[PDB]
Amino acid sequence: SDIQMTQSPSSLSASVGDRVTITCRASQSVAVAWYQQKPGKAPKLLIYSASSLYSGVPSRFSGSRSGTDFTLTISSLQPEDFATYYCQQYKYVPVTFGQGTKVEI
Amino acid sequence: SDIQMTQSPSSLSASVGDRVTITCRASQSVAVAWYQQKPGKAPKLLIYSASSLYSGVPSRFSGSRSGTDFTLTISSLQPEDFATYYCQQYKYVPVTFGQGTKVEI
Amino acid sequence: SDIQMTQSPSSLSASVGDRVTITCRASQSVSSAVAWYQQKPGKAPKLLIYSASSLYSGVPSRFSGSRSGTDFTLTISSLQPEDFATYYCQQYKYVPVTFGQGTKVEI
Amino acid sequence: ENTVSTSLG
Amino acid sequence: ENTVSTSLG
Amino acid sequence: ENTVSTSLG
Amino acid sequence: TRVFKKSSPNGKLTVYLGKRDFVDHLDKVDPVDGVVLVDPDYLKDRKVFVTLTVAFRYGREDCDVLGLSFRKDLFIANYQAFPPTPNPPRPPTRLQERLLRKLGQHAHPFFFTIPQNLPSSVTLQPGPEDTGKALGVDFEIRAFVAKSLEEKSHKRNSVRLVIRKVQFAPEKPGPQPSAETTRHFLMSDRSLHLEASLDKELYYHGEPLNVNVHVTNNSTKTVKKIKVSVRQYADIVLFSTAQYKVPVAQVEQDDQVSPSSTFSKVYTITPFLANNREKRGLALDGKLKHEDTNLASSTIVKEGANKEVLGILVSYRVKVKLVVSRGGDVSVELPFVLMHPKPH
Amino acid sequence: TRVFKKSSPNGKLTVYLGKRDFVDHLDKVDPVDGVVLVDPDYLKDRKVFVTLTVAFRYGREDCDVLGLSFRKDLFIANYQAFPPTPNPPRPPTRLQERLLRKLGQHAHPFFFTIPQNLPSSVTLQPGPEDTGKALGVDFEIRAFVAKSLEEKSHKRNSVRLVIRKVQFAPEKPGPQPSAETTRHFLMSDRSLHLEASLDKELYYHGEPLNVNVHVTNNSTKTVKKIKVSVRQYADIVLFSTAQYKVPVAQVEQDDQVSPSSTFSKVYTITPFLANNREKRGLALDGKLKHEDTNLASSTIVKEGANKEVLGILVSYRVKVKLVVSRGGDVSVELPFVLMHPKPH
Amino acid sequence: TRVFKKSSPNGKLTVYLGKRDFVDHLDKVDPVDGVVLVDPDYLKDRKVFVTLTVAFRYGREDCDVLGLSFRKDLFIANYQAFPPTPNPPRPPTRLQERLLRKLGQHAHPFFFTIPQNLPSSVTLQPGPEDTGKALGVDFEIRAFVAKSLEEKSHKRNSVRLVIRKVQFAPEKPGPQPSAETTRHFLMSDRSLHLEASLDKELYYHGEPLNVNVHVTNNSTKTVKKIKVSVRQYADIVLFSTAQYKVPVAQVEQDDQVSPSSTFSKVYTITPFLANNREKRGLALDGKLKHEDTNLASSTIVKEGANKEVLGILVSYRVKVKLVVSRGGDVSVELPFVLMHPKPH
Amino acid sequence: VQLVESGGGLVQPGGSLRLSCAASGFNVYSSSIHWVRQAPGKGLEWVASISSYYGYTYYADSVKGRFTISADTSKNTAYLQMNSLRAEDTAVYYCARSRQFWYSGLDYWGQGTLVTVS
Amino acid sequence: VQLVESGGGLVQPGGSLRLSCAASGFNVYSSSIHWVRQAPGKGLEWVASISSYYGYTYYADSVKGRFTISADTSKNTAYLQMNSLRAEDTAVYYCARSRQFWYSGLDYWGQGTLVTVSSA
Amino acid sequence: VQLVESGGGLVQPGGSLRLSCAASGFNVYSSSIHWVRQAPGKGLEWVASISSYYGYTYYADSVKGRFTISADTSKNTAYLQMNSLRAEDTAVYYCARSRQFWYSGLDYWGQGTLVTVSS
Repeated sequence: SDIQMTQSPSSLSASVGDRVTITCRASQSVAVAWYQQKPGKAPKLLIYSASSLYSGVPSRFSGSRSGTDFTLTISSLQPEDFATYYCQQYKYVPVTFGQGTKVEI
Repeated sequence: SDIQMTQSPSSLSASVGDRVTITCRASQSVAVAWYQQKPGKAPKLLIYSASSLYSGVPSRFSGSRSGTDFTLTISSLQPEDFATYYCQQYKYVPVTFGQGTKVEI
Repeated sequence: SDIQMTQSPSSLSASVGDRVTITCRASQSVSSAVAWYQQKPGKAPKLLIYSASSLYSGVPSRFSGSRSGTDFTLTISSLQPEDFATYYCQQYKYVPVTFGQGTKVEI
Repeated sequence: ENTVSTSLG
Repeated sequence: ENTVSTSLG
Repeated sequence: ENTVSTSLG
Repeated sequence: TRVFKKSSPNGKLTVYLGKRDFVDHLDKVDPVDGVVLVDPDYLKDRKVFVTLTVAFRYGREDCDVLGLSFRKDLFIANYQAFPPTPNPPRPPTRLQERLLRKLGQHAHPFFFTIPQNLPSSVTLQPGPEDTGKALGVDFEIRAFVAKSLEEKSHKRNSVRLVIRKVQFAPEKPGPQPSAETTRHFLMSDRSLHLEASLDKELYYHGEPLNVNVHVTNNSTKTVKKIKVSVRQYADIVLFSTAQYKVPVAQVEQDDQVSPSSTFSKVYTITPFLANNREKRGLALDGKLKHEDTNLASSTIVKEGANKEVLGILVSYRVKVKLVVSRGGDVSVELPFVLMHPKPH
Repeated sequence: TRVFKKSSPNGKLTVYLGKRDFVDHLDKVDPVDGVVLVDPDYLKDRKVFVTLTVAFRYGREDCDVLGLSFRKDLFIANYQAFPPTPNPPRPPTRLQERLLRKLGQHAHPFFFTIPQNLPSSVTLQPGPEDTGKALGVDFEIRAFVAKSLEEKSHKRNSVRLVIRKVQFAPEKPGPQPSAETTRHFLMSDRSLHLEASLDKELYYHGEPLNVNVHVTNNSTKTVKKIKVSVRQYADIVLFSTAQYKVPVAQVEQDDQVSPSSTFSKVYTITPFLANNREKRGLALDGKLKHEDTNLASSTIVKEGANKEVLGILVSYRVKVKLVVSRGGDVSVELPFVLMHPKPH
Repeated sequence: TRVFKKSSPNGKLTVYLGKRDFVDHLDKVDPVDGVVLVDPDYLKDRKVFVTLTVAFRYGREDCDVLGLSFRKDLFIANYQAFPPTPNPPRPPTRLQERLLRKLGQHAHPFFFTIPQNLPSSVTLQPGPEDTGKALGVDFEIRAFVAKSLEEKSHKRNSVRLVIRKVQFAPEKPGPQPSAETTRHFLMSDRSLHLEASLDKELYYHGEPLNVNVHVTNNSTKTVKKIKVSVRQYADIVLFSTAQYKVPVAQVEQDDQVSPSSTFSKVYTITPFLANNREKRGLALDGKLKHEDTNLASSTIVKEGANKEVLGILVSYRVKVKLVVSRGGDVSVELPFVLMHPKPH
Repeated sequence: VQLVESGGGLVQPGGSLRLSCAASGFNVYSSSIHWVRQAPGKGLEWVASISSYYGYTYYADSVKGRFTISADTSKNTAYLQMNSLRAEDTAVYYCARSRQFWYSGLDYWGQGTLVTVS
Repeated sequence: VQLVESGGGLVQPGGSLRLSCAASGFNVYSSSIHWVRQAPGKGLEWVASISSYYGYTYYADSVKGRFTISADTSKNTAYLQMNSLRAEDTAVYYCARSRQFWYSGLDYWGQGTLVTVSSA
Repeated sequence: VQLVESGGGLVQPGGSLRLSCAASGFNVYSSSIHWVRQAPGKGLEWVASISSYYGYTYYADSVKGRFTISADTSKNTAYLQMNSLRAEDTAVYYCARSRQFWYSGLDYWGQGTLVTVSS
């Protein structure tokens, strides 16, 4: 069946310099990519294969795997890192996206 | 073209316990079976392959081959051994039977 | 293209006992596949030399043939009194086979 | 019965 | 010419 | 090219 | 008793043989013994040689049909009939001595031994385009007169005889066939389980096969139909390990196994040749020349090191398959042997 | 990290592997490291054997009712998993020891080495008359338990795994392709010349090829058509050096080169699989089970020391053909390699 | 005289050969004598190697887009042209020394010897489905520049030359063919006798064959038709002895032989190529590249009964068959040899 | 093991009559079914045979075309469909069994059914 | 490397609209083209995909049969032909790119074009 | 060995004429038959040839389509069927023989038959 990809929390607020993390759990085992979208802009890829950092992405972004749960972590949250983050799988067709997580000040 | 099987005599008589032999001559070389028919009943096989005794029949019955001539021999005539005996070949289709030998009491 | 066999001279005259030669130039190379035929006046030609050097059986030894590149020559050591005739040069490397124009050897 | 994957820790 | 049988002694 | 003959003298 | 006699087309060379079919008891094959008769005045400096050969053959290439004819030897043996070699090994047997008594001193015994690893006689079924004959492995005895083994045969002073190597049903019954496979779904404990088994391990030719199948469909999926088949596996190892598999018998039953219900039934299936005439490549028993023969018996081999046999090995298995609805299928295979009973 | 795990149909024998594709960098091939898990109580003095085999297969044992399932071995290796053999190689790999720590004392490492003279994984495209699978060479890891190497050959107690041997694009660029042929008319000083070249020697899959042709038609004959194509050469040498060449991409232009003039153009041609589905015998990259793989990568070799690889070798060439009136045809062939870039 | 020459496409390596057809005299075949010309500077410490090879081939490197093109070697020989090998064979042939005088120090003699057992040049006729060339055995001479025989260099600096191995009619008359076969009847003493005999052992290409047949039909059965035919037997032996036989000429006469009557007649039959162009797999004489050639000449074999001739052997026989009512036909076969007369 | 014939009686000349030989105790594919008739006084005479394993049916020349033998393998039963009955077709008909593989005589016979034509 | 979307605007319900994603800087056979729409008040969602190398084309179940995506390999361009447009089809449409061989996510995205569906 | 041809005479322009060359002493499959005409004064000129072994017939460009050459094995005879006869077709026609394996010149020639064309 279609993969139900759920990420939490729906929103979180942290001042500049804090450490935040976003989780993502699939319906069944899956090949996970993370994208960051600024408001009014196209999404920009951050991590592919759930661990491999994309070229040009700052090293503060991190990705890890634990069974079916996937986590996106920012070690030191820069003043420009406030955006909406998405969680995607591409193991099976169709490819499903997460519901998003708005990181605010 | 069919094989003609002739057996002699047409009839014979022996009181009891006598030596009775019946010959059967094939027109062409042949795979010979001997059958005994009681009056008013179906025949039952006695010897197949012209020498192999059938299972369950008494050992007094015997058969032998000498070229294209086949012989059925009874060592001792039982009181119930009066019947008509038939000579058959099954080397070629159709199979042909003998004319019978009414062994009287 | 077609091969043109050019034979010279068109005619020659020599008394008995002389030595004559007849040449045959091929427009294109024929790989020594050249034959020479002799025709008496009012008669069928007779093969003399095949492969431009091999003398045909029965032909007298005075007839000679040689190859020099694309040029082929027919030579007679001594013109017998019956050796007057028209001689033709033929190639058979390519189809069609082309003949020479003839060389009338007179007495 | 089929090829799967394992953590290995 | 063909396989045929014969009587052993 | 291809095969061709020569004089050999 | 009787013996088989065949003579050369010129009539000056004749070979006598006791049997046409030689059996192997899984440990010793019947020795091939016989005598060869030749006119003493016909040969003065010539010698009589008898050769036993078993080979892959796609049609005999000594007959009169036009086309391709392959021949790959698998084993070759030679024997010097005349003049005699030292008598050992294998001094003359009772049959050989009786024949020598019968035709005097102008007959000469010849002896052969069939090695254990050699294959049996199997003939593949010809197709519509395989006119004349088809592929198969067969045994041959050739008696010829020549100065040397390498001398070319005249074909008019040589005689060829066809013999067979056959096997019969072992008297010791084997384990009862049985095999079960459980199809499981990752959603929950809704496993679908079926069990299939036979009543014995060895079946005679024409004897029906009774197979019992028990199905426990505990899932929401339903079984559309159940089919039971018997398939023949032929292994050809001439150069590379090829394999031909072909169904020799099938039975179809539209039996619906409702969800959360149990099913049990007994199926009767019998393989025979009347319905498998068109199946090209079907393995058949060894033929002498052209007579009709049944399906090839299973080529059974007793344990051992399993030496590489480069002939045709034929096996039989029963295939039970369930086609569950909306995707998926579960199947069971249980093998059995099939061969003739030992003659009395 | 992650590892691959497969278990026997019985569910008692399990083999662990770290990868599926093993790289061949022309000096070494990645060793097949792994451990196999088995409970000694089920063993009962039985021995566990792991065999690595690369074979020239056609079809498989997937219960597909069809014969001619050929199988030719190319290299066979064996390893006694239990009981342990002498130590060498002495140090178990980091993955091996990590797996042994994770699973306990019931797992046993097994080690393999792939010799340099072995081919890569190549699959030939099936035709309409083929089903299930087609010809191709592939690698296999098989784990089974038996007293000897041929004691328990039944499939219900063994686990078989499919692996791949792959090659990637060398980082050192090669010479720039170029080829010139002059069509001399052996009647006058008239001649025809043409030059073809490529911008690079190595191209990735899907990357377009830029070929430029320079024609100086100093002749009365007129060039009527220009053909540019890419061909794939598949050497299938197993016992006889058979070859199969097939055009994988073509581009045509009605470029009439006027007599006594000059011509220059650049052609772009890209080989892909969408237009080559029907071409039976086309070489494809080795598949795992059935998934789509691209066009076969060219099999590069070391600088010399050719050792007559017995598998399938695939190479690519670009052919430029000029169609001219009344004969005098001329063509040019220049080869190139096709590889995947090395992963980061 | 004349001498053949051929050069590499780069025009730097040239090989000279005095003949193209080498005749086999059944005790020794003509040695391959020639020289190879190459500038000593272009080599740059490279070595010039010349190899003689005869191989089964199904299509050469004809640039044909058709895929399959098999190749199986039968014999391989090598020779190091430059630098020179040790002295033997010490004396160069007169052709070799004359060529060296004509060309200078840049030419180097190379010598080859063809073993006795090698086959002749035979070409199988291509079928309608086959394009270009077809199966056949042919000889080849290749000259190339490399550091060693096994080096994979730029193979465009090589020259390939096709030569032929041929045989001619032996200069002696063989035994006159003749064969008799009497059809005996079991039902009585009646017997049908058939005789057939030729007039010569050897026939030239295009020469008619006269067959004398005498029939003594001393039986009630009536002969309905008499058929006289000539068949060609091709023995293709590369891995297994495969034989292909195809009729090349036939003549049919409705000559009914009445019961209790004698019949005698002479039939004239001539085998040629015009009527049988369509017969796929027909053995033809070895072609150089594509030129038309006649039916394959018979291959006489060494009188020492040598074996393992790994090639194609072609022979001819005349079959006379009598069509008898109610079946029971009788046939007679007469073998003859077809050759070319020895050139003058 | 038993064999039972059925379908006796009298049929006018030119008529027809079908006889059913119901077999029990043996398989129809491992055995061959043969029909033998015995005219009153005259000895035995083989008329027809069937081989279910190979699918072959054989008939005597005196009954070729008129008589047809068939077997239903579902219930192990053979039938002999006789057509164009003539006066010389009257006889006691026995259905007999023999081993399909390597025939060794007609070991099993039926009790026989009398057929009359007049 | 760039991707440009064109063909926005408003379409009445039941209408149709085709958008062209003009690709540049990469080959159409070495990469795959995907269309991802983002409805206002809703995250991303995959719509359709095309693989020019294998000649394959995939659609989400909500656009199956309704939408069609094709690529013009000559000029490195892809099009998405929408038919039977409904009120739920309004979104900002991005045409994305992934590596054809062993895709590692949608690395390159277009600037995005707005598609609106209403009864206007 | 002999070669006799017959069928001469005069034919009006545009007509047709068939000439038969009867061959004796040699087989038709081991030899090739050629027709060579010689115009009065002008030298020899090849016309047509037939090879019964390969079943191939060749014609000169001046007679292509117009002339047809054929032979039958039974009588060991060849024919030249000439159609659309023109004024330049007049010549003395010789039928010549050549060896099939292999061509070594036209060794045997016919007696020579005369063909005339005029109005």
